[PDB]
Amino acid sequence: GMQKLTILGATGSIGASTLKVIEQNPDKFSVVALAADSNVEKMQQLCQRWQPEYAVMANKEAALRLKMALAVLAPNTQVLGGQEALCYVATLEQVDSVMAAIVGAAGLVPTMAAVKAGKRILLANKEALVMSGQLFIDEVEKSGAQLLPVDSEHNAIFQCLPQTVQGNLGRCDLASQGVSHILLTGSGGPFRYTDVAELEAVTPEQAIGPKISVDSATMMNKGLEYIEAKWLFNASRDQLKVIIHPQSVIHSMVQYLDGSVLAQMGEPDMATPIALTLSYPERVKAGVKPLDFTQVGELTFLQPDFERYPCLALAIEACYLGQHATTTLNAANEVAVAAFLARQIKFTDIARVNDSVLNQVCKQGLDSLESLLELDRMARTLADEVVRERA
Amino acid sequence: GMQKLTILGATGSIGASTLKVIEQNPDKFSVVALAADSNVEKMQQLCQRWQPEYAVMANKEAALRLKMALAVLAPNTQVLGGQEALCYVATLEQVDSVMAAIVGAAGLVPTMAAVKAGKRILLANKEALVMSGQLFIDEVEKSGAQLLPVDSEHNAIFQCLPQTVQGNLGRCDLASQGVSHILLTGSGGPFRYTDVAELEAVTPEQAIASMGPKISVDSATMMNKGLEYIEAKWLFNASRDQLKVIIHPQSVIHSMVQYLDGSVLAQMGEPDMATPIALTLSYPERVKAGVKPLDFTQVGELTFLQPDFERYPCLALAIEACYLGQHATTTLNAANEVAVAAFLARQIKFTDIARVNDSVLNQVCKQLDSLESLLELDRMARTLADEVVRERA
Ligand SMILES: [Cl-]
Ligand SMILES: [Mn+2]
Ligand SMILES: [Mn+2]
Repeated sequence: GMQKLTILGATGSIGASTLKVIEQNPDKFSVVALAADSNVEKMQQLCQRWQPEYAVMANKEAALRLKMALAVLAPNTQVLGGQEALCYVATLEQVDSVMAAIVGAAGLVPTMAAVKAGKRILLANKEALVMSGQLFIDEVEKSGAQLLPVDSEHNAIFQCLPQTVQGNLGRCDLASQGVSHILLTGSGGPFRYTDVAELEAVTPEQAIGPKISVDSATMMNKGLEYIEAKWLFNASRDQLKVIIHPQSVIHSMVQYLDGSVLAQMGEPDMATPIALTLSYPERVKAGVKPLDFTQVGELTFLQPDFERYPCLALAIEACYLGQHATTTLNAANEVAVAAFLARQIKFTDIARVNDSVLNQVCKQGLDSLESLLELDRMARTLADEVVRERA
Repeated sequence: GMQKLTILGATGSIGASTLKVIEQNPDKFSVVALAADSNVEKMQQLCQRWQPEYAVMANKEAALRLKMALAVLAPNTQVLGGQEALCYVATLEQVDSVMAAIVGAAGLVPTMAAVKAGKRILLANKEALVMSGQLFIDEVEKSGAQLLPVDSEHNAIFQCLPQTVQGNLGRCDLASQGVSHILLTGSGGPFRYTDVAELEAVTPEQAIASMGPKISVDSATMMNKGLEYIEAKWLFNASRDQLKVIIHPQSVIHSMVQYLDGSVLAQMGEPDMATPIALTLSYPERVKAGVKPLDFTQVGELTFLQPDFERYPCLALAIEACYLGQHATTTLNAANEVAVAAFLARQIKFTDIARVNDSVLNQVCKQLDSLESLLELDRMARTLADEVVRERA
């Protein structure tokens, strides 16, 4: 059949890679809706090329401007505005799959909407599982929704697991299918070989979107992918290890009971993982060239040092404490990173802020997206506080 | 359900690795029969530990000595002798799987016997597919036999393929399951980085640089990789577009599969045949194999090289022979046995191996198949090669 898609977050690189896969397979995929935040210029250009039934801007004022643009550029496209409209396109009867690529907290509610409607979820929003993993997994089970991870690392892990595990994310019994270890890999960031002593003097210039680059330098991003992997693959602390792989040719790996390791590799292009999320359990052309082993260079590996990457230790800790600790850590880390970029704090202060905040909250019925959002707020003020003190 | 095994070639390193997996999983696997050639001392020790229902020595005189040893040490083990008995244990009703690990041409007939009986075949004999691939695949299809490859590279490829392909070896439609190509890897041998000019003066000492002496020379010339190439074609039903060769000097990666969407899967591991063998026993599940997990802190750097035919002319011959059919692959293999022995005996230079293979291959190709016709061919080609070696001096 023809697979029908809503793309939430169409104007970013995930959206672009998704559309490149769709362009390469026009007989298999079709765009019913596109959605974005406030980038009208990019949206109108997309809507012109794709002439979707719906187009949504989260920002109601941006929706108005798009509506007036598309009167000329895509006159059969119904433009809509606001949070309720994102849920509307995410839950349409005709839609099979939702690329859930709206970043941040704003992505929670419409991603959750697609989940409750039992859609196939191409998950590219970090926050669904970092903040509210237990809740997502539970709602996924309740509605029959299929969860297909888009992030390079989780997608790689998915490909290296056996089929029975792939079809059972959230609830999987890894040990009974022969899996010993999931090996989550990352480059280690620009300070992979920098002496721990020199981390205090690191400037924003050296550490480097800008927030995400700092999360790469501290490996707090990896910690976040760790938290997500735990929920996606139902993994204990011992089933889930982190390996530094500086060249990022290998994207992650799975260690089996019989000694066998499976690794996924590829050119650095999100169209590969996204293609598999669209096409699973089949494969499609993604407009990505085959890997050129002529150009790959040497592949090396390092065990991560927690003195160098104290944020990664915090995430892993937080991970097995539960939604409250992960929601807190993430909140605190947004604030600490902004504070570092503003020159209010040193590079190595980021982790201290994260650690201070994490300790305070953990001293204390059912969780909800709202209760956790309030928590995110609580933890944000606490972090704002700590930053003034360390200065 | 308890899986019941016959092990053909139990006294070698494949047999040992297989038994190590079985020892680790005594609740899943059980040894019905053990078979070997003429090493009675090793067999009696194995039969004492394992108390199999049957034990077979290919050599009838070795069978007699074993029979008398086992009358007390393993009193419920029926000892048997000869080629017919290898087939008998390979075709028993109670047996689910046959480890086909008798090497050389002698392994053909009993391996084929297990195939015709529709057994699960844990294939560890190179010759079945190098000499007689068309015939094996056809017989596999005809009886419902499952092929599970034991060689490290083919096993790796198998693990990197999707399930529908894995369950359809011999007949698989790779392109319809999203496979663009199979990437067969190898170390490139000790002349990895050696100037083509210096290959003429290479000595047996240098060519051998743990594995036997013939196989090490086939690793130096990449003729082994050509042989694995031939086998892969038949196992995975791979066209000329779908099968590639990559040098990977460290051999941490064992082989890989390139998919349509750009994704590559690779299989890696410690160099221990219990890993591949374990999967052949346990498929589609996994079992402990008594192999340690790979340690990435200790793996070192992983690199890749491009092979060139000036350095590895044998590889070009094998690939050529591959798509010419059983006659050419049977001939090449025969000729290469002789040329390698001739090199080790200091009769010919290292670089003469390929010439011998090439001379012989040309002669035969100027002119319905059976294991016997192909065995006769193997002998024809052997005499032709014996001839060419005298002339190169
Ligand atoms: Cl499972
Ligand atoms: Mn990443
Ligand atoms: Mn091999």
